[PDB]
Amino acid sequence: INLLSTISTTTKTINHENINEISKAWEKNIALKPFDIAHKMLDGQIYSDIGSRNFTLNDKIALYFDDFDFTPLMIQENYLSTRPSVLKPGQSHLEAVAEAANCISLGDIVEKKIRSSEQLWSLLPLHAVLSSVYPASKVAGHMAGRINFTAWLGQNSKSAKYYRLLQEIHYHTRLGTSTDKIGLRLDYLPTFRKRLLDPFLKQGADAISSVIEVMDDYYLTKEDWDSIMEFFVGPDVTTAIIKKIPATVKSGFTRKYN
Amino acid sequence: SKLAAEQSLAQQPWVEKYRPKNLDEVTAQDHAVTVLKKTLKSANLPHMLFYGPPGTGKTSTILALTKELYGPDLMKSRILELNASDERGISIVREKVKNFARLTVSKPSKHDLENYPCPPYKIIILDEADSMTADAQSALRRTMETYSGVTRFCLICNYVTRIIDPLASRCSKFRFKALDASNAIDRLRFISEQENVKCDDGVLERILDISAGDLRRGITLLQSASKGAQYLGDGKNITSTQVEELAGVVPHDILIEIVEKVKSGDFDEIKKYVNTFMKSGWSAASVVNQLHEYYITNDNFDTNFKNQISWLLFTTDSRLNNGTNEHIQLLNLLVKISQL
Amino acid sequence: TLSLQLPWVEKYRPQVLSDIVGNKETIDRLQQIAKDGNMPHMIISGMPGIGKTTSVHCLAHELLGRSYADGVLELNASDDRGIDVVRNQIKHFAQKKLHLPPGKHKIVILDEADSMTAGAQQALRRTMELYSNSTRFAFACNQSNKIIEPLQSRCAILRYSKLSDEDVLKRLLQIIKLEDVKYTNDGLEAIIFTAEGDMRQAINNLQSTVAGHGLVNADNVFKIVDSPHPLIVKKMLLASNLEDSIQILRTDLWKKGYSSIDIVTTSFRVTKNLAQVKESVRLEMIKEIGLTHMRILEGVGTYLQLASMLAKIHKLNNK
Amino acid sequence: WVDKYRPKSLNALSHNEELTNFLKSLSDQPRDLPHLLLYGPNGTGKKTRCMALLESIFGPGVYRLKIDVRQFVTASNRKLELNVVSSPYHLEITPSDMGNNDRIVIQELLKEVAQMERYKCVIINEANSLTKDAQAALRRTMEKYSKNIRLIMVCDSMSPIIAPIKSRCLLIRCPAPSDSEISTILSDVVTNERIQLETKDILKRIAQASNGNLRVSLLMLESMALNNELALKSSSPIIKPDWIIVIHKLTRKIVKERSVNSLIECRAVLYDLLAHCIPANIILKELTFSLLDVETLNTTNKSSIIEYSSVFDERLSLGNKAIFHLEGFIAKVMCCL
Amino acid sequence: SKENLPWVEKYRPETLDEVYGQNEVITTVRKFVDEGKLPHLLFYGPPGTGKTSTIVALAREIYGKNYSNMVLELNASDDRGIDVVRNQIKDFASTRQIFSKGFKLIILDEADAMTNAAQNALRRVIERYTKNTRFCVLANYAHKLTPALLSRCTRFRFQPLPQEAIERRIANVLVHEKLKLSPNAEKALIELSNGDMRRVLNVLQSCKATLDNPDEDEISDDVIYECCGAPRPSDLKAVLKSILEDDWGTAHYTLNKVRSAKGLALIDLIEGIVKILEDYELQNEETRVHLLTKLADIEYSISKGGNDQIQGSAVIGAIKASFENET
Amino acid sequence: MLEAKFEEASLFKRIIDGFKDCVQLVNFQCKEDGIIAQAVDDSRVLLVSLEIGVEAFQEYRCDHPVTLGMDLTSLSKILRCGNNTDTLTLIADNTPDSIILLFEDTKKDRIAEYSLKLMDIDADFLKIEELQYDSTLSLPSSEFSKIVRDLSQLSDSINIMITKETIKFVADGDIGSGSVIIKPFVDMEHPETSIKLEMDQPVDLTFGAKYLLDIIKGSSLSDRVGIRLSSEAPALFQFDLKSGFLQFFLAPKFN
DNA sequence: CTGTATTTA
DNA sequence: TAAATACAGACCTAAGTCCTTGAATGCCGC
DNA sequence: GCGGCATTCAAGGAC
Ligand SMILES: Nc1ncnc2c1ncn2[C@@H]1O[C@H](COP(=O)(O)OP(=O)(O)OP(O)(O)=S)[C@@H](O)[C@H]1O
Ligand SMILES: Nc1ncnc2c1ncn2[C@@H]1O[C@H](COP(=O)(O)OP(=O)(O)OP(O)(O)=S)[C@@H](O)[C@H]1O
Ligand SMILES: Nc1ncnc2c1ncn2[C@@H]1O[C@H](COP(=O)(O)OP(=O)(O)O)[C@@H](O)[C@H]1O
Ligand SMILES: Nc1ncnc2c1ncn2[C@@H]1O[C@H](COP(=O)(O)OP(=O)(O)O)[C@@H](O)[C@H]1O
Ligand SMILES: [Mg+2]
Ligand SMILES: [Mg+2]
Ligand SMILES: [Mg+2]
Repeated sequence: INLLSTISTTTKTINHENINEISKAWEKNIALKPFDIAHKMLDGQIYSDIGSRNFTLNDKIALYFDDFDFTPLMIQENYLSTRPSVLKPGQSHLEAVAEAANCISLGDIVEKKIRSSEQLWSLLPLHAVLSSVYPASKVAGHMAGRINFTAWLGQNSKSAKYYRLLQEIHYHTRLGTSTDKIGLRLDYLPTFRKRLLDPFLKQGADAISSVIEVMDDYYLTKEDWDSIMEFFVGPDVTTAIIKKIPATVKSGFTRKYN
Repeated sequence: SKLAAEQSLAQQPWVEKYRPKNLDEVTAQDHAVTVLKKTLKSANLPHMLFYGPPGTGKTSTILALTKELYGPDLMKSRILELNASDERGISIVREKVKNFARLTVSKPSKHDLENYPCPPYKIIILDEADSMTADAQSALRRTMETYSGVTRFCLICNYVTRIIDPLASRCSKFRFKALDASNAIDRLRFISEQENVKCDDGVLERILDISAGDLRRGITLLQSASKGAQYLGDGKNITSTQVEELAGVVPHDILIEIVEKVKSGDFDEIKKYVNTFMKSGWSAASVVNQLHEYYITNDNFDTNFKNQISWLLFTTDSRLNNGTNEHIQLLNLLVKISQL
Repeated sequence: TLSLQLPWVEKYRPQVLSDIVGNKETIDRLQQIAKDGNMPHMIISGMPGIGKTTSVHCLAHELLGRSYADGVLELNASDDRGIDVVRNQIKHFAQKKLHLPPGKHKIVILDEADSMTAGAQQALRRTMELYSNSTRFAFACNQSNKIIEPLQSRCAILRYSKLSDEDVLKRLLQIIKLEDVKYTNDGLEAIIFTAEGDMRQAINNLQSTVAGHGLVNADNVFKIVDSPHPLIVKKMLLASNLEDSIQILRTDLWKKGYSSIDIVTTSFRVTKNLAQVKESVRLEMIKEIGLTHMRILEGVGTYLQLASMLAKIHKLNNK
Repeated sequence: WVDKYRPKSLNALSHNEELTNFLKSLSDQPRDLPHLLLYGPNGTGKKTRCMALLESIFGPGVYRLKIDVRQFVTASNRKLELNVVSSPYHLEITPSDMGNNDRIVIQELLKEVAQMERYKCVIINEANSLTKDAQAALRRTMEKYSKNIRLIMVCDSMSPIIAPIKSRCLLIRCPAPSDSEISTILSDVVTNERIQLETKDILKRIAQASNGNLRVSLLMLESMALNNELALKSSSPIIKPDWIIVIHKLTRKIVKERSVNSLIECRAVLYDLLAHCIPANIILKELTFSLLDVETLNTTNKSSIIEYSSVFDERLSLGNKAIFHLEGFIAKVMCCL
Repeated sequence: SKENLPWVEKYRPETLDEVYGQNEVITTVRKFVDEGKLPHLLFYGPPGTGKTSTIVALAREIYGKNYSNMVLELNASDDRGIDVVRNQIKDFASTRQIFSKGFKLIILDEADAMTNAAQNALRRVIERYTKNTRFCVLANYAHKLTPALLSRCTRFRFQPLPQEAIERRIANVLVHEKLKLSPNAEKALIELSNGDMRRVLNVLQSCKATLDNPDEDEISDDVIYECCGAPRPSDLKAVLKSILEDDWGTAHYTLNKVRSAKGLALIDLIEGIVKILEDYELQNEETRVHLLTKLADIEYSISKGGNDQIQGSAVIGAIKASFENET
Repeated sequence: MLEAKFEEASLFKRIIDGFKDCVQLVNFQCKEDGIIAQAVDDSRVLLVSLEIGVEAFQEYRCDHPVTLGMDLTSLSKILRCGNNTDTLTLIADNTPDSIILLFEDTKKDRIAEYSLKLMDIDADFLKIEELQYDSTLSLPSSEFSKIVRDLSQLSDSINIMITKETIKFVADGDIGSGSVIIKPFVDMEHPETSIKLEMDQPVDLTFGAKYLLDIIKGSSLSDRVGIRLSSEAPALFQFDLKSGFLQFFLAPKFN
């Protein structure tokens, strides 16, 4: 309505003849959502000669700068899940993804140098091309499946929570371990599982006293015992092992702790 | 008082026990201490920027200069020493440093004028200026040029490049030279005689050779050797081999075995020997340095081999400087120079 | 000396919409709006020195006549960007009673509107909505993206573009005619060339050249006003042989006092906006210039790093 | 049995006799003692040696330690919580439990013990995680207060330690115990703990499965005693920590199939490994060393793999996002093969 | 007394006739302030080229001996904020002078540090209050200034001082002090300056202190070199010559002995060698590419520390490998 | 050695509170005839010139001229450490450094010794202004402060107009306008209430509001203030003290 | 992009 | 039940300073 | 004893 009111003052009639200059001077320059940014950045037509002439590199940097907090994360998440259309003659998908990941590593180094001391924020344009534009250009093409949102935030939060839990466990057991956090995680835990959980599986409900004694020797707790079993992965995942333990044993152990 | 201080110095490590107190105790940095002594008779100290390798004695030199200038009484009233352990952001530089520079110099007493020159300016020492942010450095830049009448600024750093160009332009640049055997053998000999360190002929020179232009590390090495010899009580002299054993220097036979493994051997044997070698916990930098010395010094390899070995050693040293895993870098070095 | 005279930017600042040589379409739209009244809410955007502040000032003057003093609230948005300002002063001016002609409205000018804080920008929406029948808002900014989308939703959008060489030349010739200045065609071409579509910069350069040398000739203009810095850098990267690029870097840039950080930033900007070479070459060149810029920003900035930049770019161009 | 049978003095140490003699020499005069930096392979027992050195310098009450809680404020007005191990003669600080706020806990608290104080020992555990700003802050603090505060920094690698820090303290290397010495300690442990061995050689094999680590050796022995019910036979299986098997499966997947579809699975494995309190440098080291052990590859592949591992180790040391570099390393490895 | 200040501050120019190096700028500025047309100035240039000195001399010439009161001088050591702009700069521009009648002057020294918001608020203050006050922006770097602020001021690019002007300044200093300089020593002094008079004055006072005598002697190239620690040209060519044709062992020994005889720095020799080879006529560009890349990487690695002997051998090997392509 | 002994300790506090907001740093020049001080605002819009003669001091001894560079934000706190019934003593050694302030009670026995570190202000302050003005008026300080604080709310600019036996303060802002008109009258029943005016030429010029609010903060010293205006000249706001005076040379706005 | 909510065919 | 299009998935932390901005603290005035 | 205003500081955001 505002456009109609402003333009009709001079051009009493608006037609198909002048619509190009009407739209070109009234384009909605809004910051695209990170999903649309990832979709546009991973478009194989954009990096073609016609696309490069139309959508120049400055537009690519502006697209990155529309949301510079999530564009590198999305690009790193879903650059290896696109079917390429700009592969050089004699280059496979694996080579392009490897070069893209190398540029991703360079972009991450630049980002660390930016978001650290000395506040090298003038390097932001560099982080525009190293993290997003170049890796997308290496593996540009069509979207194979769906553009998944970056999972690095969730894994980071999970790792931080697990690190906090490990910090509590290590500071509880420091009286006996005299070993660092990583040293207790890598080596102490595969033995702690066998000292605590294995007797429940192999002896029934009569091994509660031994486990309680072992845990009180290292000042271990019920919440600490629950957190210990959540650290193991791979062939040793306790998410189903505890459920296989009879509920009577768990109730007796909880009563003994209480 | 003085007796308590002398006792405390006597019960302190040799690094601080023999810290220079006067400008004469600075042995090798003659070109800087000459200017510092000449400006003592005058009162035209400029802004100074000390830079050089660690352990060359910039902090000791500036402390001795400030002592000789102000005396033990005004040393605590006309000196503002800010280290790398203090907050030095923009707010700190604008508030504390600027207010101190704006303040007038403290009035010296009657005893100070009779024995010390007592210049009408005060000194703000800013040790380890590398960690200072560049905008704080610009605040320092414009602080050091308007109040120069009553305050003198002395930056001390390890890498001159970390300081902005205009700041290095306003301050007179003093480069502290690497303290190798030639210019520090006198100081090491004096220190050894002051502690009755009975050593062999080529021990102190070997100590400075392993030091690689660092008198602090050489002093610590001599101290450790002295304690090791005094514990034994055998009454013999410290040997060079005993010095390099506890200095982290790989023995010559192990180095020779490494050379044979690189020369003749495939990837598997080299990897096995590196895996066994890292068990002894040798420092990677020392191993790379010893490989460099052996390869460059020995005149049996072709020049084209020498170019590539030098470049590979440089690359590995640069990678190891930035907090990398020693075993991986050493294995990469050995494999890359094995294909040569 | 006792006093100075008004600069030609201010002395010959247009006071009517006809004296502006900017975009003909938007200027005619503004003239029609002023003639008819009922000025709508607007944001004018563009590059510095093309006639954005002047256009809105003359529009407000022509629209309000003698009532400009009590009907125009002109505030530099960067000067007053607090939400409290919008809450109190702008609101009070909006609710202020004023008997105006039946086609004229009170005008709120917000100069440098791109610097307003988010809080004031959001608070302005209901202020402009509830008093839209007696108070009108005209924003003047350089970047429309800095203004929130709802704020742009309620107003006309006027994208000013770079002035053509003909309009700048016509305004310059009018100024010379009104000032009686000795000039040369080459001098005016040089002034336009170093103006880069900024009328204010062209006028300032012309006035400074007249005050310093008296004759507007190409030699004098290039003596007092240096050629555009990005063009030397653009010539430097686009050299065919490494020797020529090193020579330009040594003579035109390094020996003339240009700092290393300025050189690397200019190279980054030129390669970003370059179009002669392909996309992959441009991205790889930006990679190398960014690596060198990372090296410079640590204080390693010397001539050797820039020489390495040019050598590595020429290796890249060497297939 | 990692703490049940552990030496408490210098005379109770049972390997590296030259190192024990050097410690005794350094502890003969404890008042004239420089700052110490104990470096060597992880799991060697250098913390036990520093504790024994402290027990030699002071009375036997050094091991009677307590855990206290201290609250600090950073530049963002945050409440950083530090758990500190204290003793009536020394205290231990581990700045590795937080992020970039190490310098803070470095500068203030040490001043607090430097201004309160013939000396009180300070043990910086895991000095590798110390940020360069924290090391710079420690640089002058180590020299200004040398008559009241002495540092004993324990690290597994001096590569991240800056040069001034190295020069300002004496350096002591702790070589990993030999397989014979590790076997002797294992024999003593199994004799005291009543563990049945049909042949001694089993213990020896544990040493060859520990790569010189004593902590790993004892914990693996404890892992072995529970499957075999306190009696170890000739073919007792070697129990590896779960992350080792995960990494080994990752190497098998890498050497078996090479594509972006497998790259996604490797990404998932890396995310799972990283989310469970495991450093990226250790992941890279173990992954590269298991990749090198694959007999299918030739020397041309192994040289490229080790070159990429070193390059991406440099990236990771200069980076902050672990996956952002681990994925690149695995992608380049897939490219090489 | 002025005898107490260092030579860097003792010899600060007080009038526009003592500001050497810049001629096309100084005469234009003098004409601007004599004819009255003084626009808003932007002095962009390297450190020590004489921007603050010339603006102070201009303000002294315009206002007299009471410069320190009629001119508002804001700098990086100040708050440089947006609120400080809004209050101080606006009040100074809007009000009149307390001591005399005339336009006012605001010198924003080192205004590259100024925040983007501050410059955004300032770009309207300069344009509005332009009939009674002027703005002068001094900057070492121009990229830190927004283009809108960049286009409101007349730009003067301060160039590094050429041979004749800095030579004249050293002549003035040797007139003021009971000092003499050797011609070759003066040439080396100019070469080691890179257009920075601050460096020249600092090292000149340093060698005056170094002379150790009451100054009946002359300062030769030896005094300058042993005071500033720069390599001699003779040692530079000797090191390069030993690297170029002599044997690896002999070249390494020569470099070590040159660098340890006078305690020279590797970076200084590297920069001297880069400067020296810049005149070498090379048939192809691949050798130059390799030389530049390897030397720049070596310099960057030196700027962070490491093994010094390894770095020197790396320089030797890089030069030899680069020139091995010149066959 | 400078040694000054005041009659009342609150008189110096009242003097310093006048400079508290408009001035940061001052250079006290101490001579045999009294203490002089001149300062310029951070924005360099107003100039403060204080002179206190030897009459205000119960005791005075100045062997040689002394320069005392000091910060007001600390001296205000130091003087606030005294009492209403105390006496103040300024001590400075031969070399100017760390001025000492002594508070002594006359009813009881108490010693309050405070120190202030001096600062070196390089800019000298010795200029004196002696020029005839177009108009010289005198009005009670309380009334002038009331008008200033009343009209400062309307706008940030206050215009003063002196016309034939008419004194006008105009303040036009965004919320409205205001005008206060006074006539010079002589009050025989109380002399400190009357308003005097001697004009040579009509004056009309505008000041900033906040600087006027800062100057009127000196009304706690004298009950009557003199205001001197001239064309193209700074305005002189003078509070006359018992031994000397305090004058603000405040600069108008460009038209 | 897949996937889903909404509108119109 | 299909076309036809909109259009939603998701929000990070340490860090450095500057800026805003609400709200509490602090003081003076009455 | 409130009433009002000014100052300061902490929380979030931006680069
Ligand atoms: N030139 C010297 N003459 C005599 N002793 C020296 C000299 N240089 C270093 N030392 C010794 O080394 C100790 C340490 O010197 P420092 O001045 O701290 O070294 P540095 O230059 O400050 O290195 P940093 O602090 O890491 S930058 C001194 O206390 C002396 O014992
Ligand atoms: N052209 C010149 N003529 C004479 N002396 C000069 C000249 N340029 C610099 N100097 C000397 O160098 C000193 C410092 O110069 P400044 O003008 O302060 O440096 P600058 O040009 O402002 O650059 P900065 O301060 O790093 S932004 C002066 O006090 C002079 O002694
Ligand atoms: N189209 C134009 N015609 C005439 N003069 C112009 C034009 N554009 C800019 N100017 C000159 O530039 C000066 C200020 O320009 P201004 O409109 O403030 O720039 P901006 O558009 O960046 O706000 C004015 O004095 C005016 O004379
Ligand atoms: N001299 C020794 N004899 C026997 N066991 C030792 C000796 N020194 C250390 N250990 C073993 O090492 C374990 C402690 O290792 P620790 O010091 O935490 O590893 P790290 O050296 O990585 O810090 C103890 O459980 C102890 O059994
Ligand atoms: Mg030091
Ligand atoms: Mg404008
Ligand atoms: Mg300057």
